[PDB]
Amino acid sequence: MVLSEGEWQLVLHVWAKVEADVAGHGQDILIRLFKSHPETLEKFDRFKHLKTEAEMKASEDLKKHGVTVLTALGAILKKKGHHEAELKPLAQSHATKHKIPIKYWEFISEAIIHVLHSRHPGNFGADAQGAMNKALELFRKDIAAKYKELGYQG
Ligand code: HEM
Repeated sequence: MVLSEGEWQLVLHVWAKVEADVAGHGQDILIRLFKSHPETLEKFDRFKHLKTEAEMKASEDLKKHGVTVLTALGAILKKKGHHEAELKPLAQSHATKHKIPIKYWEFISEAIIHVLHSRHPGNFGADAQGAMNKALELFRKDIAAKYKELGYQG
């Protein structure tokens, strides 16, 4: 797939607001993911023990990881489709070190959109949301193709 420049512009406009508070958004997103789909929490040996939202909010380690997650994602979105090199080490660790099924990538995609919609309704209308969804689909399908090449696909 190919996004048009207009769709990229809606994606990076919203993303510019996210970057005003990278730590805050990464924590909201990860927490939303773990509440909505608790099974994903089990893949993180580091966070496995957190039992409540309050424990998650309080974890400095979790907020650090969220900053790490959104920074890697930001650098990919800013490539506007040209993200081959950024993608490979990411797919390799998640496929063969962390053992992450493809399905969980959709789950975090869902969380991202929920959070942007709650925090940026003015900059996250129907059109901007369709653009963000297209960008994350594009991303997921490229991750899925790399999984396959790496011998995982699952
Ligand atoms: C937008 C999607 C995501 C991005 C950009 C992302 C990025 C990263 C980065 C940059 C790291 C650290 C270096 C590495 O191991 O490659 C990491 C580690 C990790 N990721 Fe992801 N991640 C994403 C989605 C996921 C998903 C869907 C899961 C699990 C449901 C996941 C599980 C993990 C685990 C288990 C670690 C290691 C945590 C630790 O340090 O103990 N990631 N992620």
